[PDB]
Amino acid sequence: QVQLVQSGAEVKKPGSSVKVSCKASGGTFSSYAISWVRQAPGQGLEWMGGIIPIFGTANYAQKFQGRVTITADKSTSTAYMELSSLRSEDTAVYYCAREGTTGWGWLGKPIGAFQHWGQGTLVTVSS
Amino acid sequence: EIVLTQSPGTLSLSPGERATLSCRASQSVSSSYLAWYQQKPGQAPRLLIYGASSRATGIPDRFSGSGSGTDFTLTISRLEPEDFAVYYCQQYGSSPSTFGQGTKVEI
Amino acid sequence: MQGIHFRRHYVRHLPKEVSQNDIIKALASPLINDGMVVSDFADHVITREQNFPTGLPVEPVGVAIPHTDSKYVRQNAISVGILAEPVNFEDAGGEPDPVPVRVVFMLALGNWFDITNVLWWIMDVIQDEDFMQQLLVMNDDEIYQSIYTRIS
Repeated sequence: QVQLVQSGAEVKKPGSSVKVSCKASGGTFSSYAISWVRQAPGQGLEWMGGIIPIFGTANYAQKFQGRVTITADKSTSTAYMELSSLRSEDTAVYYCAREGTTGWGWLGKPIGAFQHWGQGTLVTVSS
Repeated sequence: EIVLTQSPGTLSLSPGERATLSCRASQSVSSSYLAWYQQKPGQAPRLLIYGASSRATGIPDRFSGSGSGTDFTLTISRLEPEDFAVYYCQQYGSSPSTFGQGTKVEI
Repeated sequence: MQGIHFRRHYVRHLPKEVSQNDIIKALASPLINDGMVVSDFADHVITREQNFPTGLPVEPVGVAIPHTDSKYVRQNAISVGILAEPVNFEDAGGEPDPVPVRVVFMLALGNWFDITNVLWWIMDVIQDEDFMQQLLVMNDDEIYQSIYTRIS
């Protein structure tokens, strides 16, 4: 049982930047990988990157490397995704997703695959 | 990057039937790094399978995954009306994680 | 911890004169030689440790888990180092108090998505108070055999 509560929707102008947050609850925060996955309005899923909060640095997909910044606040159990230089292409629903644990409840090792998902944050880019 | 090509693109089945979905990889992915997802409209993806074969918590035995190397297959044994949705396959054996395009299961 | 490469030549007792940069460079040598990681692997582990520490103030023995970005690793592996006396590492939780580390688990992980699995395994290993206390006295082969069983 884990909840991932994301921030509200964003109406952005082209060229600006957006910071979406993911607030984790119901389990350990620092010991598990938190990923960020995107989905355009009528399209498929797309992995942007992720962060393991006990360790420092985020892992990025080469396409987003340069304008996506993923961080994790240990002191509030909140993960963030900041996408800069917003194009019209970037109009999509942004999910934060946390890996599962191989077992019931809070028990067992991590599985890697994203068992828990946020409600989704819709970002639209238009002048 | 590793491209995942799913097949079929769309599949119309009547309830109670067996749906067989495929996920072809551009390269060999070790069986331990492939997952299957279910996504209904206006919702987040739901994890079905994670170890290519292993089931996520609370997922029925109607869903079953299988495969190795390049070819992987998701099998829904007995289709209920709740099962008709989009299904994705995922590789997380190397960075970055890539998804399939999705197979829409219809009525 | 599936397919993690681990040999007898990945276990070392470092002398009493060493600093943390000496520990990192020491533990990387057997990995670099076998071709598990790039040649400048030690540098990136030292660089990351400064900004993002890996010190775990666990009782009774402090533990370090130094590593770097997965792009610098080719084939997965792990290198264990035992220290003659405490070496100070910065806390990975962000506390100002230092961690007196004696056991170092250098991680060379190629896949980022299985980092949490190796971490979970370490947490389970360092929870066993009896085994951790034995690591301080056992020799290179005795440590290999004990750890190799724990991986399988």
